[PDB]
Formats: sequence, C-alpha cells, structure tokens
Amino acid sequence: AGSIPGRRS
Amino acid sequence: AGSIPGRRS
Amino acid sequence: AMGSMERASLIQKAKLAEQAERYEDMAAFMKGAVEKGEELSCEERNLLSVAYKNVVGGQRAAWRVLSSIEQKSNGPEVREYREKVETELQGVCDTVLGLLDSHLIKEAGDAESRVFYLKMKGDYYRYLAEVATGDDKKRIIDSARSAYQEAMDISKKEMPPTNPIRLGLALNFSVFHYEIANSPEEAISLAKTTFDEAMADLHTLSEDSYKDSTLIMQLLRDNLTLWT
Amino acid sequence: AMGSMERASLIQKAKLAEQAERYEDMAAFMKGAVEKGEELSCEERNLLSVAYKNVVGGQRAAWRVLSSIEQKSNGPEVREYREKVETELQGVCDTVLGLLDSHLIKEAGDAESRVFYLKMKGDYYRYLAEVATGDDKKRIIDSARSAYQEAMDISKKEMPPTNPIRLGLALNFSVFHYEIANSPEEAISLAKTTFDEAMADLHTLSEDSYKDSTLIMQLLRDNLTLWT
Ligand SMILES: *Cc1ccc([N+](=O)[O-])c(OS(=O)(=O)C(C)C)c1
Ligand SMILES: *Cc1ccc([N+](=O)[O-])c(OS(=O)(=O)C(C)C)c1
Ligand SMILES: [Ca+2]
Ligand SMILES: [Ca+2]
Ligand SMILES: [Cl-]
Ligand SMILES: [Cl-]
Repeated sequence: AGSIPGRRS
Repeated sequence: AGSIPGRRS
Repeated sequence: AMGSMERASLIQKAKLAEQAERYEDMAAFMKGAVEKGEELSCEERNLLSVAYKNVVGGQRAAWRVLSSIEQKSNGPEVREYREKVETELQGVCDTVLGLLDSHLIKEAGDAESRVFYLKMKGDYYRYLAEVATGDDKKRIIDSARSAYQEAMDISKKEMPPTNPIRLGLALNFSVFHYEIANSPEEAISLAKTTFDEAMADLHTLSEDSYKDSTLIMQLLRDNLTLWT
Repeated sequence: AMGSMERASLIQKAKLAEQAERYEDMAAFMKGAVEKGEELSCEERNLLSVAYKNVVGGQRAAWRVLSSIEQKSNGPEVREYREKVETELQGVCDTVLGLLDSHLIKEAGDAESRVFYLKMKGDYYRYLAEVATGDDKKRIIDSARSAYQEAMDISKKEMPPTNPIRLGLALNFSVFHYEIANSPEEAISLAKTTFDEAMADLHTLSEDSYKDSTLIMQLLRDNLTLWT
C-alpha cells in the first residue's frame, strides 16, 4: 500500500 | 493572464 | 545524441515519455526527430510543442519562485541560483528557436504548419522576454512581436476564425500585449475581436470542432474577465 | 561537482530548490553537502531524504507506467525505454546507497541518525527490489530486510513507540513485507502492533508531538484497511 510519502520538508 | 496551457497531447 | 535512433522510434518514444510524464526525455526525443531533417506532421508538431512547453513551464515556475524570494531579500545564494535556473531556461528557449530556424519554418509552406511554428517562435521569444532586463529586453520583445505578427497575418488570410491554431495564436499574442508589451488595451481589443469573430463562425462547425473552438474561446473570455 | 561550493551554501540552495520544486537540483546540492564529510543535522538529513525521495518517486512512477504498457504488448521501443528509465532509477538508488555507505552510517552513533539512515538504506534497496528480476532480486531483498531489521532493533531499544522515525520505519518495513517479501501476514502484524503500542504512548506527548505521531499512525491504519 502506502509508504511514508516523504516528499515535503 | 493565461496563455494556451499546451502541456497535454 | 539521438542520431543513431530511427525517426519512427524517436516518435514512438516521445509518445511513451508523455505517458510517463518524462518531459525532458520527450523533448530530447522530439529534438532528435526534428534533426532527421524531414518535415513534421500535425501530430508530430503537437508532440514537439507539448514536450518543450512542459520543460520550459517547469523552469518558468521555478524562476518565478526564486525571483520572488530574491525580491523579498532586496548572501549571494538566492541570486546565484535564480541565475542558474534563468540560464537553463534561456538555453531551452534557444534550443527551440534553433530548431525553428534550422529548418522548420523555412520548409513550412502550408498555413497550419507555418502558423504553428511562428506562434511557437513568438512564444519562446516571449519566455526569453519574461526574464530579460534592459535593452536586451527591447530586441527580444520585438522578435516575439514580429513572429506573432507574421503568424497573425497568415492566419487571417488562410484560416477560418474558429481554427484552433488561429484562436490559440490570438490568445497568446493578447497575453504578449498584456504581460510583455505593456499594451493592455491592445490585449483586450484582440481578445474581444477574436472571440466575437469566432462566435459568428461556430454555426459552420461539427460537434467535435465546436468543442475544440469553444474551449479556446473560453480561455479568451477568462482573460477578458481578469483584465476588465 | 559541488566541491567548490561552501557547505552552508549547498544547504541554502537545497532549501531554495525545494521551494522551486527542483528536486534533481536539490538532490545534487545535498549530495554535495554530504560529500563535505561532516555529519548531517536532523534538518539536513530531512533535506537529503526529501530530495532523493522526489527524484526516485518520479522515476518509479514512470517505470510503472512503462512496465504496464510493456506487459500489455506481450517493436523494441517500449522495452528499450523501460530499460533506460530502470537503469536511471538504479543509478539514483546506487548513489543514495553509496552516500549512506561512504560514510553516513558508519559515523551515525545516535539512535535518531542511525535509525534514519538505516531506514533509508532499506527503502533504497526496496526500490531496487521493485525492478529486480530473479536471483538478483533475492540478494537485493535480503539487503533491504537486513537494513530494516537493524533499524528496527535500534528503534525498539532506544526510541519511544510514538517516535515519528520509529513509526515511519515500521510503516515502510510493513510495506516491504507486503509488497516485496510476499509476507502479508507479517506486514499486518507489524502494522497492528506498531499502531497499538503507539496508541498506548500518546498520553505522554505534547499537542505538537501528538499531531506528528497520529499522522503516521493514520497511515498504518490506512494500510491495514486496504490489507484486511
Ligand atoms: C521516514 C520518516 C518518518 C517520519 C518522519 N517525520 O514525520 O519526521 C520523517 O521525516 S520527513 O521530514 O522526511 C517526513 C516524511 C516529511 C521521515
Ligand atoms: C497553440 C495551440 C492552440 C490550439 C491547439 N489545439 O487545440 O489544437 C494547439 O494544439 S495542442 O495539442 O498543442 C493543445 C494546446 C494541447 C496549440
Ligand atoms: Ca531511417
Ligand atoms: Ca568551507
Ligand atoms: Cl514544405
Ligand atoms: Cl557520530
């Protein structure tokens, strides 16, 4: 399913 | 304002 | 770069790159196809335009973000990075303009192809003008104006007022007038006249052409609503 | 490449690149910062991870599009282009893994840094596993598992069950079990146990930490809903 999106900091 | 978006074909 | 790949394979890969949202690849494939030296079909012209529109669109959005940060600040980092993005954007515009000059425009005899390429020429000079400063800006602006004007002259002589290329050219030239040339009244007049003349020609169109033309007419109306 | 730029300038430009959505630039700036040889702060680790996550995320999305087209077809173009994207993706994963191995992990002594880097190591081996075929797949899968397992062992000993890094590691290891290792029961068990142990620890948290932990707990619940 979904991993940590992790595209915003 | 807005030109032709033109990003989809 | 792409010289070893078949023209038909470059075109096929450009279509796949579009599906994969890999627009830098798509632009490189279409540059390779242009450099084969043959004229482009209607579909191939659209692929070339979509590819570079997406590439330069990302660069323009980034340049606007960085320029806004830079203006708020006034270390060298913000200016240095805005300059890097700007140089990359200018390089893409120069590449597109180079393809049009070698040799797409000179071989384009039919109105649909010649107007398409001249509109592209005006658009890419317009993107150069968005980042230009000073007297450099003046000559770039005149180059955009000249390309748009030649395209307009051909389109009025050779295409019906509902033709989507003619409509999109007028839309973009009106944006040039409003945003680049400091001529908002000319922008509004062009958008209104284009819209009205298209409206009067819609009765001649099939259902599918009607949808194509009215979509662009709505963009003209959207600009007119923002400008008035 | 970035060897002439100050570490602090690379970090500043990485933050600007994030604002401009220029993730390839952001990753190059952060690679340059890592190669200065100093350890990374918490904020700098996050910048490194965000940069490469976005780069590899675009590549993974493109690879999935192309792989789906290729499977429907079964000329060489679709396979050739999927292979090109795959090689580029593998190169980015190898670059990240190389930074972790030279020398981020070996210098990471605190639990927050060491768990963060080992989770990254598991994630990038997992992305390699998504595109691997055969016995190559087996050793890549074991490398992902081994990295995640070491991170899990440290996190259970050194961090509270609500720690966001610990929670995100467990989330991603559970995805590894479900999507890569063909172990859906282990995936579900890990997600449930992680969620329940975090729930029982929420009472210790401030309002801001509560928000951070419950956000990730909801991702665990979303996966559990899809898997059961
Ligand atoms: C893998 C991971 C889990 C949790 C966090 N976090 O909420 O701090 C994290 O940091 S992050 O900035 O990269 C977040 C995924 C945007 C990473
Ligand atoms: C500049 C332009 C105007 C109209 C059309 N069109 O509707 O055909 C056009 O072609 S396109 O495929 O690039 C469209 C903007 C997606 C271009
Ligand atoms: Ca040939
Ligand atoms: Ca220094
Ligand atoms: Cl011709
Ligand atoms: Cl250390």
